[PDB]
Amino acid sequence: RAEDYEVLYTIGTRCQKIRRKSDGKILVWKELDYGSMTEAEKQMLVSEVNLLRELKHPNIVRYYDRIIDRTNTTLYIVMEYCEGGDLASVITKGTKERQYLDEEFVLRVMTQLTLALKECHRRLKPANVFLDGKQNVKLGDFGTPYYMSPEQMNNEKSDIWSLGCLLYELCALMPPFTAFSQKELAGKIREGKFRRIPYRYSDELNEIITRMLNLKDYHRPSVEEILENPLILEHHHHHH
Ligand SMILES: CN(C)CCCNS(=O)(=O)c1cccc(Nc2nc(OCC3CCCCC3)c3[nH]cnc3n2)c1
Repeated sequence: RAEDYEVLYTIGTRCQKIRRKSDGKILVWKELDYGSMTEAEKQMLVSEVNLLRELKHPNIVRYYDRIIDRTNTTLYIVMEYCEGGDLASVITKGTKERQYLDEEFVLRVMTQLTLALKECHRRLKPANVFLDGKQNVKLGDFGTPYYMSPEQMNNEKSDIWSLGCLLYELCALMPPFTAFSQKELAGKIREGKFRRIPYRYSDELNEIITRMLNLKDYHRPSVEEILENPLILEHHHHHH
């Protein structure tokens, strides 16, 4: 079945951009080497991939297929290609070009990732968030821990904290809590103090990101409360 696809190139490490021969459809696959995975593990692997095969949602990276080649003892997980790359590169680009992201773009990310989470909760970091060709935002996969919530370090509201951190970093081009060591990082996170996002961003956007970064999980907004915010409009949602 791997022969049904042509590898175009390796995106990163392997994650490869591929083309399906039957119709030219562009995809990616992740090549997993199960050559050392014991018989006991391979069950934990199969169930994991089958639950990854559960989420059909426009803001979640879509799973298409799984391929085994016992030749190289290699499993290929085939999924949607996201042409716009990851948010980390967008943050990098902004930093290097000394240019803050548009509030409209930040609102799109907030809206569509909240909907992804809403779906995940029913059934998080910049390198795991992808853009497609039409501004749409996609959650994938669904060493200093910049986004670790205070309760996790001492819960659906923990995801809200993490979304708060990501949106903050999209606005400020830096995370809300920074430190040279983990113990210092933990100190800062527990104190819950951070600079306002840049002043080009509205008080309203600052307020919701700040609410997501409340020290108390029960004071952070739910996904439903986030989506009720008057900032969030139809054009911020996914569009085919
Ligand atoms: C931190 N950043 C600098 C990352 C490195 C820089 N490349 S990049 O910015 O992601 C980039 C550029 C152009 C297209 C795409 N499209 C894409 N990439 C995936 O995974 C990449 C993989 C992530 C983990 C480690 C290895 C790489 C996809 N997975 C499912 N659909 C995918 N679509 C990505």
